[PDB]
Amino acid sequence: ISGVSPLLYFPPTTTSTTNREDQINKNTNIAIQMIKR
Amino acid sequence: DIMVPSFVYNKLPVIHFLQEKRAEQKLRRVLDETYTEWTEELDQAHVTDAITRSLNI
Repeated sequence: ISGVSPLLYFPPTTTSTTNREDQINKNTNIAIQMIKR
Repeated sequence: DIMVPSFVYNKLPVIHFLQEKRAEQKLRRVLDETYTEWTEELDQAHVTDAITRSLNI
């Protein structure tokens, strides 16, 4: 890490509003699609 | 009244024995052709991997 970096690392959290329900819904949809195939 | 009856009576044991053997053979076939079928289902690890890829990670 030789060389002064231009920015300090910060968490990539930008999609602040991420309900657990939506994430599990998307996982279910992907799971269903793969199972069907 | 006499002859055919006597020969039928003589036949009875062998026929009974053969039919018993035939029934045993058929039940033996019933059990022989039974097998336990183990099904294979898509591993969920691939599902998790695809989920990760969809996230653009």
